[PDB]
Amino acid sequence: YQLQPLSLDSVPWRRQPGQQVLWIGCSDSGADELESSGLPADEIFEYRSLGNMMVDDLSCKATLGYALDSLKIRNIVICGHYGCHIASGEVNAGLQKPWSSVLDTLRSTHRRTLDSLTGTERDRALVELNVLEQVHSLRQSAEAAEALQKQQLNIWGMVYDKATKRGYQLI
Amino acid sequence: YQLQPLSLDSVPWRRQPGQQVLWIGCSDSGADELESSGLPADEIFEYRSLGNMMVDDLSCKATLGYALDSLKIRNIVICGHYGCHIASGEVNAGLQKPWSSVLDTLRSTHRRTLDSLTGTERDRALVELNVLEQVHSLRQSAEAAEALQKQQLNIWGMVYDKATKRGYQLI
Ligand SMILES: [Zn+2]
Ligand SMILES: [Zn+2]
Repeated sequence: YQLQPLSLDSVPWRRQPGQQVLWIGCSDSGADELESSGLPADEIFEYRSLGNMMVDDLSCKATLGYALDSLKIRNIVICGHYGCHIASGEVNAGLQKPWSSVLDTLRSTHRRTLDSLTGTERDRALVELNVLEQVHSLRQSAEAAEALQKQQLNIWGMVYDKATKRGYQLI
Repeated sequence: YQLQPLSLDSVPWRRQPGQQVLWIGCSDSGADELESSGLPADEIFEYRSLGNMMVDDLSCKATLGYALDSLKIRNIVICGHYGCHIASGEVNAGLQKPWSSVLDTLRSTHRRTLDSLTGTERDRALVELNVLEQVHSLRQSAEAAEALQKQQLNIWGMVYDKATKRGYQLI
């Protein structure tokens, strides 16, 4: 994967005005992430959750179902963010399963990548890896797979950097 | 309840700066709700969901649990918003249970109030009633009840009006 700086005026989830985009972000983003979306506020249908994850739960399934079935959304963005306290470090006791299992699996699957980095750079890699795995996982969902095979859905990953005040697409 | 306009001189969930507040808002708010919060971005721990509801699922439990245990959060705000498509009289076929059940129960429980109101007034009322019921229900969650009994948690209700760029507290 590579990180491509977004140009606000040419984001792949806004090829035309006036549509809604399902924006999946993290509860501790704590800054101006939507100012890097390339979308006006009225085009954003926002689901903001622990770790910008979609897990096997009623909320994640109903939100996706409402977006595709009621709003006819054709674009989903999973936005992670540098400095995340949830997709960080090696443990957090107050984070329940399956969120904690997703991060355990990231850390074990990508151990050699993570072990090659230190401290803040490692946490930045874990943010990026979480976005990539959430995008891949969401495409394998039955509801997304059907819409993808009909060419009625795209799922995009990006990471927001509150220090550079920019978003970066995962390509 | 009554509605009281918010003042930055007396923000019930920001009696001091530098703490995190769990802000529960709706996925279709579609505007500048957080600019009416009385909070800087870095004090907002945001959970944005269908209808600004907490239903009894893993996502509720885990988000509330992480907020109270890991972040030591002492204030929760449930923010509704006028013009909501979910907390409205429009029953959309693609909204799943239990969200659709919560709204069904609201309509039948409050039908005396609601049967007398015309459309746009009935919808504003349903937004307010949904906030009030979500605040009362979240106080009965086991982790919130434990913190309330220690005087270590307050749950507040607000409604945001994007037309006037103002919040109203439910008192
Ligand atoms: Zn985060
Ligand atoms: Zn809404």
